[PDB]
Amino acid sequence: ESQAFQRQLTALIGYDVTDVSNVHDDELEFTRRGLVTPRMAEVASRDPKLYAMHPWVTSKPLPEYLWKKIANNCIFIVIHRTTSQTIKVSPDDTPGAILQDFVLRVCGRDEYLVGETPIKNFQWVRHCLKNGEEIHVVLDTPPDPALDEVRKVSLWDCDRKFRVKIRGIDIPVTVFVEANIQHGQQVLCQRRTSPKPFTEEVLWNVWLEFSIKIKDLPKGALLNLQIYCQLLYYVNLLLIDHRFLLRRGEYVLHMWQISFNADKLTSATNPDKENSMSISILLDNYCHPIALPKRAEMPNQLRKQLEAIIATDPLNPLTAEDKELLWHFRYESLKHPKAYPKLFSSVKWGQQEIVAKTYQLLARREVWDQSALDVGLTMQLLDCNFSDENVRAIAVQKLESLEDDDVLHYLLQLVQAVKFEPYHDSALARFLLKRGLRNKRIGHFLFWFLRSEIAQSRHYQQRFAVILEAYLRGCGTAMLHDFTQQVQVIEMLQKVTLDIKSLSASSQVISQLKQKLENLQNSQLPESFRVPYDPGLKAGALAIEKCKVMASKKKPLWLEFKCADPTALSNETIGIIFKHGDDLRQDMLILQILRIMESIWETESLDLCLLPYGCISTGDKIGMIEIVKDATTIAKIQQKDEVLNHWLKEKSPTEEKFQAAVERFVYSCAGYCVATFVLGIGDRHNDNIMITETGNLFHIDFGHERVPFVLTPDFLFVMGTSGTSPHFQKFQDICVKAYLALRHHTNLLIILFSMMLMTGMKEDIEYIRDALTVGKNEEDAKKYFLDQIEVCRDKGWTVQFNWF
Ligand SMILES: C[C@@H](c1nc(-c2cnc(N)c(-n3nnc4ccccc43)n2)nn1C)N1CCOCC1
Repeated sequence: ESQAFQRQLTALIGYDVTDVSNVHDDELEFTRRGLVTPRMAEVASRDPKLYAMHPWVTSKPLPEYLWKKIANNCIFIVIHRTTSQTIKVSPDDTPGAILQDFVLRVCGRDEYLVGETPIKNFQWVRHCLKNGEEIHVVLDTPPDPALDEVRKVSLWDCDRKFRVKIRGIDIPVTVFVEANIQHGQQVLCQRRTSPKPFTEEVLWNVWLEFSIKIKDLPKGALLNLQIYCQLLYYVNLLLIDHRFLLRRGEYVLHMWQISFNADKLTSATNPDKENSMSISILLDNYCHPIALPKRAEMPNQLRKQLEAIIATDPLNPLTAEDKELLWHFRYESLKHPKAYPKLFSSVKWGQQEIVAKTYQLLARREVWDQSALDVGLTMQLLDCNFSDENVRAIAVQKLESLEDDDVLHYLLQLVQAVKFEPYHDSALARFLLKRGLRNKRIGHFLFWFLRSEIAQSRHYQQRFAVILEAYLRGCGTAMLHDFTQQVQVIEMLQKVTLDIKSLSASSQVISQLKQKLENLQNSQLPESFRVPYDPGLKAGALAIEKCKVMASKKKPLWLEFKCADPTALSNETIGIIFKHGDDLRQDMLILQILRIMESIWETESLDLCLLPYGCISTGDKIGMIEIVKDATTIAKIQQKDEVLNHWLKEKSPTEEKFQAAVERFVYSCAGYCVATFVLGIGDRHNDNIMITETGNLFHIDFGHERVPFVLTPDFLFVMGTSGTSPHFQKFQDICVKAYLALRHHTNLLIILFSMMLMTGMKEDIEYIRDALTVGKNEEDAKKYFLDQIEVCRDKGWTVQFNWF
C-alpha cells in the first residue's frame, strides 16, 4: 500500500531493516531513528544545483610533471553541439567565465565542468593532460534538480563487584567458557569456568564474580564470551547499552565458529539459529534502573624519554614504564598531537576515576583542534585499539576538514573502520552519511562498499544495512533509479557466470554463452546501466558477438558493452570481467592503497604511471574487474629474454611511440616494484603481471626461496645491461625517489596495512615496518632498496620456473 518504499529499499540493500528475527535489543531500530537528523541536516543543507552536477574537483596544486604539459601557458578545449569549435584558455579560468542558463558536460559521460573553481582544479582535465588526451565537452542544458526530489540511580553509586551467571551452552550438531571484559583489544579482567565434559549441552549454573566494580565499567565495554577446548566459538555483549543503561536479564546468544581479526569484536549474534552454538547467561537483577552518568614543569632527561616514545612508529609496543610516563605527564603529552594514540593507549579504562581525568583532559582541546590534519594520526584513533567514543570523535572531527577528493581516497578504509565501532550509531558512521549525501560520487561508491560487505559478511551486515538504508533515504529519486538498474544487471550476470563454471573443468561452451546471453538482452534487460567502478560511464547493450569465457581454471566472463551515450567521441566498447573463486574484497583494498600511493607521489611531484583498474566486489566469492584495453600478460608474450622488447616494437608503429613506450615502461615498472615490496605482495607468478600496447606494466589477480619483487631479465633487456644503462640508471633513480616518498608517510601506510590485514584477510603486520625500514636514516634506505633490486637480478629466472 502506502509503504511502497521499503521493499524497494530492501532488495537494493540485499537485507531487511524491519526484520527483528535476530536482535535481542532495539539498538538497530534506535540507530535507524537516530540517523534521521543528520540525514535531514545534510539533505536540507546541500545546494540542489551543485549536487545534481556533482563536479569532481580538487584544491591541490597542479604538479610539476603536469606543468610541463601545458601549452605555452595556454590550454585547448573543444565545445560541441554535428558542429564543433576550439577555444584557447588560461589555466585559471572559470566554466561560467569561459562560457561568454546553459552548462558544460564532458562528452560521453555523466560528468560536468561547473562551479567556481579553476579548470586546472578539475579531475577530468588533469586526467586528459596526464594521458595527452583532448578535452571534449558538449553544450547541454543543466539536468533538472527536481529529478533529485527526496521522498518522505547512578552507575557510580554501585560499589559491588560486577557479576555474570553462566547457565550453560548448547549445540545441536575438554570444553570451558572464557569470560573476558574488554575495552578495544585490551582485556580488563578475566574469569573462567571449570573444565567440563564434551556433551552437546553442558550447564555450569554458576555465578561468576569479576574483580571490576560496577562503577568502573566504561562505556562500550564488551562482555566477550569465548569457548576453548582450542578456540572454536565466540560471542560479544555490550555491557552498556545505547541508552547508557547497564544491561540486565537473561540472554541466549548464538555463536560464530573459528576457522587478530575484526570479526572477533562484533556485537552481532549469529542468525543461523539451527546450527550454531549458543550460551545462556544471567545479569544481576535489580528493580530500579542503573544509568551511567556524563602544573609544575618537566625535568629534561624525562622529556627526552617522552620525546623518544612519542617519536616511535604505531606498531612499537609501549612498556608499562612508557605508559606510566605518558600518563603522569599527560598535560605536556597533550602538547604533541602525535602523542595522542600512545597517550590514550596509556589510560586504564577499567578505572572510573582515571577515565574522568581523561575526559576533563580532552576538554583542553586547544592544540589538537589547532593542529594541521594528519590522516595517518587520525586513522590510528579509529582502529581496534580505541573503544572510547570521545577519543574516536576527536578523530572524526579532524576528518570533517577533508575535501570530497580525499574522502574518496579513504572511503573504503573508513567504511571498513566502522567494524571497529562498538555502537551501531557512531560519529564515524554518521560522518560517512553526511559526506555521502553531500556528493553523488562518494554516495555511489559508499553504496557499493557497503553492499559488498552486506552480501558477504554475517558479522556486520546488520550494522552496514541500517547505514545503507540511511543513505538511500536521502540520495534522491535519480540515484535510487540508477542503483536499481545496476543491481538488476549484476544480479543477472553472476548467475550466468556460475551456471557456466559448472559446465567445465573449450569451444563447445563458447557458443553456449552467446545463446544464454541473447534471451537476457531481450527479456529482462535494462538497455542502459551505470558502470559500478566508473559511474561517469553509462553502459548500453552487450556486444554479444564480442563476449567469451576465459582460459583460466576459475571461469570468468569476458564481456563487452556498447556505450549508451551517443555523444561519446569513440566507438570503442566497455569491457568487464565477471569472476568467481577469488575474494574481490582483498583486490579492492590493495587497488585502493595503490591509489593512495599515487596521491602520495603527487605531493612530491612524482608520477609512477600505475594502472589501478576498477574493481567492485558484489557478492559472495564473486564480482567485477575493469578491462584494460590493449593489454597482455607477460607469460603470453613468452609463449626468453629478447622477446619482450620485440613485442613492444611490433605494437609501436613509429619510433616516437616506441620511445614513449619505453619511457612509460620504466616509470610503471619502477612504481609497481616499490608498491609491491612495501605491501609484501612482491613475489608473483608471471601470469599475474600485465603490460599495455604502449608500455604500461600492471599487476593483477590479488589472491595471496622468494624474490622481494618481480624484476626480471626480459624487463632488464628492455632497460639494457646483462646480469648500467641510461634507462637502468633512471629506473634506479626513480625507484629511490619513489621509495623515500613513501617513507615520509611511514605512519600512514603502517596503519592502513594494519587495517587492511584485520578487515580484509602481530608478526603479520610487523612486515611493513621492516619493508619501510623504520628507524634508519635516509642514506641506509637507498642502500637497503638497491640491494633488493640486485637480488632480483642475481636470481634471474629462478622462481619463475619453480612454479610447475
Ligand atoms: C584475455 C586476455 C586479456 N586479459 C585482459 C585484461 C584486461 N584488463 C584486466 N584488468 C585484466 N585482468 N585484470 N585482472 C584480471 C584477473 C584475471 C584475468 C584477467 C585480469 N585482463 N585483456 N586481455 C586482452 N589475456 C591476453 C593475454 O593472455 C591471457 C588472456
